[PDB]
Amino acid sequence: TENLYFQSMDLRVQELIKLICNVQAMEEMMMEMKYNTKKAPLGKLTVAQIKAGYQSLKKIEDCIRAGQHGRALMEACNEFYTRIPHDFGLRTPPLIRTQKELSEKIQLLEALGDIEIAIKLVKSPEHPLDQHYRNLHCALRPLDHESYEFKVISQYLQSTHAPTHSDYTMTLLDLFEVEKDGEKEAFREDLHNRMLLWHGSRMSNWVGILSHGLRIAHPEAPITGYMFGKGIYFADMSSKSANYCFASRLKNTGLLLLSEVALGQCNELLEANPKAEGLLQGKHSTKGLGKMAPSSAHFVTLNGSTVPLGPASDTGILNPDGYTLNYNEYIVYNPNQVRMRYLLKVQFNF
Ligand SMILES: C[C@]1(c2nc3cccc(C(N)=O)c3[nH]2)CCCN1
Repeated sequence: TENLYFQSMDLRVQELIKLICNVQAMEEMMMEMKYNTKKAPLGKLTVAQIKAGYQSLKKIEDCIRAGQHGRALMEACNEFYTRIPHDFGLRTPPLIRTQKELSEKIQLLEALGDIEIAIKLVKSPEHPLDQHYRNLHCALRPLDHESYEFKVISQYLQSTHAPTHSDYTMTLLDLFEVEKDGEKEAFREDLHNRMLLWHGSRMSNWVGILSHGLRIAHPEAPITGYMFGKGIYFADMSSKSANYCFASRLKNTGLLLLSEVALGQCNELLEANPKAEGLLQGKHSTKGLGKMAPSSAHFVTLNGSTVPLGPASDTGILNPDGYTLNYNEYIVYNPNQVRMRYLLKVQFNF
């Protein structure tokens, strides 16, 4: 009954904060991604250096697009590796020549960007954990495991776990309601087709996401890193987003975010187009159409947002040209179409 006297941060919030603010975990995560933390300590990384990294990736993009492989491309990849040091040990540093390889470097810089944010943020009479939490300017309130909200979100979590993501299952360890300063008032409440949708991210990135909100891509990032342009990406299948947690048997605790997304009218597309944003022409979002999705007969709503409970079934969508997405994804291009609402602490069972 100590809390009636002294009013502490709930233990579950303390443990969350300890988890996402762990700078050692960030160092290990970047070393796994082949970033050379010894040559370029994360503490000294600046926004300008990351920006310069993106500009080198753009030079690489120019080269890939022109089919170049000689001097221009070598010069570009060397420049990139000079600006964003990597550790390939004794192995030839690899060329960056495909969309997937470009995207991986982009995700490395996205992580570096959120790390730069976190290290600044975690720098009195106040306990370090109270200080970190305050500095997020984002309320996080644990929810009761016997609440209605917990039940619906566990159902959404399990029932939208996709059949082709069978290398793990997920256990919901804890649940927090998220109220980020400003989002309620900015949100596009007027738009129809408001859905509660998934976003996953690496564990290094949550200090940045909670303190700044979900953001569109850096303006200097190569556009070809982004399947449907520089928007904020969401899934209706929990495991499509959870894959982007990059959890593993070694590090099997990750987080998953649910947000209210004001989709309005969707421009529906069957295959990648990085210039998708320019195709909106008055519509409000992009939907990449998948072969399998939850169907409306099973939907429920939670506080005005449609919750697309599974199981997934065939959508009857095939592309007669080539590749079709396995599952849907949704893209909005203004943060005011996003209101963060829940954060799940997830145990991944490999
Ligand atoms: C490749 C990329 C990405 N695509 C997604 C599609 C559905 C969900 C997510 C998510 N993170 O939950 C996605 N993330 C592009 C933007 C950042 N990473």
